[PDB]
Amino acid sequence: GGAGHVPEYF
Amino acid sequence: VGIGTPISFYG
Repeated sequence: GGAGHVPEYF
Repeated sequence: VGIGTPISFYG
Protein backbone atom coordinates (compact mmCIF):
# COMPACT_ATOMS: atom_id res chain seq x y z
CA GLY A 1 0.00 0.00 0.00
CA GLY A 2 2.85 2.34 0.81
CA ALA A 3 5.35 2.74 3.60
CA GLY A 4 5.17 0.25 6.44
CA HIS A 5 6.60 -3.05 7.66
CA VAL A 6 4.57 -5.89 6.17
CA PRO A 7 4.97 -6.26 2.37
CA GLU A 8 1.66 -5.92 0.52
CA TYR A 9 2.76 -7.97 -2.47
CA PHE A 10 0.21 -9.13 -5.03
CA VAL B 1 1.83 -11.07 -9.50
CA GLY B 2 5.12 -9.41 -8.58
CA ILE B 3 5.84 -8.24 -12.11
CA GLY B 4 3.92 -5.11 -13.06
CA THR B 5 2.57 -4.91 -9.55
CA PRO B 6 2.78 -1.87 -7.20
CA ILE B 7 4.36 -3.88 -4.38
CA SER B 8 4.88 -1.94 -1.17
CA PHE B 9 4.53 -2.21 2.61
CA TYR B 10 1.99 -1.51 5.34
CA GLY B 11 1.68 -1.45 9.10
